[PDB]
Amino acid sequence: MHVAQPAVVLASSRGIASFVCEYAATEVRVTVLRQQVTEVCAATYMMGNELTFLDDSICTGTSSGNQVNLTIQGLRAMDTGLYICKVELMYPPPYYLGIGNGTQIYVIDPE
Amino acid sequence: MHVAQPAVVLASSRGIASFVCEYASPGKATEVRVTVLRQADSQVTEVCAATYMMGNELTFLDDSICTGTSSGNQVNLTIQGLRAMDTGLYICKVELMYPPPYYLGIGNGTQIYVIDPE
Amino acid sequence: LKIQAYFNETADLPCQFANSQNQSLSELVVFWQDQENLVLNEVYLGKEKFDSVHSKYMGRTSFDSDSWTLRLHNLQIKDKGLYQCIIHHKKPTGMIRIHQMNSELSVLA
Amino acid sequence: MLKIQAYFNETADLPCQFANSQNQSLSELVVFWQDQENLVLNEVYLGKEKFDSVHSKYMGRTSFDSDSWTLRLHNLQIKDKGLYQCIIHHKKPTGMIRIHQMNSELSVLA
Repeated sequence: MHVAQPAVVLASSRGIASFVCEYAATEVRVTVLRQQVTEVCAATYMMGNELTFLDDSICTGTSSGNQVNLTIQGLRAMDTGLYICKVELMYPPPYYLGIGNGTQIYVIDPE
Repeated sequence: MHVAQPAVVLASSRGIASFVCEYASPGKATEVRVTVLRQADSQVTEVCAATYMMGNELTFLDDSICTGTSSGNQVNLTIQGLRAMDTGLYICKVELMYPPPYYLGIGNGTQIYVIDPE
Repeated sequence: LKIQAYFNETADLPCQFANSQNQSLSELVVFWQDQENLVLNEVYLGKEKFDSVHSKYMGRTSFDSDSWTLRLHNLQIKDKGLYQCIIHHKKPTGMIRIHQMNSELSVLA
Repeated sequence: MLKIQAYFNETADLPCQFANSQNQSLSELVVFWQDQENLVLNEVYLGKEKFDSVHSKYMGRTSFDSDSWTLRLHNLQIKDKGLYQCIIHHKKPTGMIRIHQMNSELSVLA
């Protein structure tokens, strides 16, 4: 497969960073990593519906073919880092695991 | 004349970015002149510049937006009142004037992300 | 895992899975695919859907819910390849993969 | 009535011949197949597949096709040569009720 996302992005003054992660059949699952390397948030969504991410999570995504707009919230200075956007292609088979090189989110700068 | 500075930097919410530009010093009392540049798409222009002895405060007569101090191999620069559009590759050039010999060294520029006012 | 079968005979592609959190094929989805991301058999939430089964595998496989394996019948001279078993756990939160094992298939002519 | 011949070590299609009229989903239906000896091949309970009551000889060599309701039996043996019947109940809340039962013969050409 092949996941690619924005080269670089800069969160707003309130802590809202939103990039566009796109992959190359209907129930996809984007897992947001972070470079150690740990899990920020994740979800499973149909072809073109709103993502979920539990409910107490810090992400909010929408999607529509090839890509999905993610939006991490409540970010701060220390958060800044390479946020890798992984994309798995679940049911229906065949599987497919594509990983991006991550978009660098620069937030080191609170109010 | 290798000049190297911070990989990338992000100005605070007020527009205060501050990097460390360090060069290979001279083995004899000497006058250095640091000039801070900046590239847009490619239009390269002068932000500010100062001439300072070995280890004293930079006197930016320019009255510009620069306030730096120095002490062997490196000078701490501090550009002020930045905004969203400023954000760019601020190249930090270092010239080693009198006494001879000369020496022109340039950095690959520290990337100052500011695109984010209050 | 490498397993040999003879031409026109059958082959047993194990999944190697070993249910830990004891689950039924209902709250799970199981399929197998080859070196080309094609599909052999699929066991959806308990049933067996062929909606996305490749022609070459259709009508020549069978699930053995017992050993979580999968017999592939009437072997050809093309089946000689690498197959992988996968198992997702369709929770409410969404399907998550929970297992994936590979196997090599040598068809002795 | 409807006999179907299959070769030794090949596969055989035991059809159910059912013909959904009151269009029902395999969920509100229970389907299974059996031989001359009241043995069980494959079962389709309220939608899923239950192997709880499946004989060892049939296990791991059969496969339901909800499309044609049929049931392929793999790696035929010299003993499968027999008569099989497809059944379909209708699990109502009142209780299961039979709604279909068709018979098919199996000749295994060796």
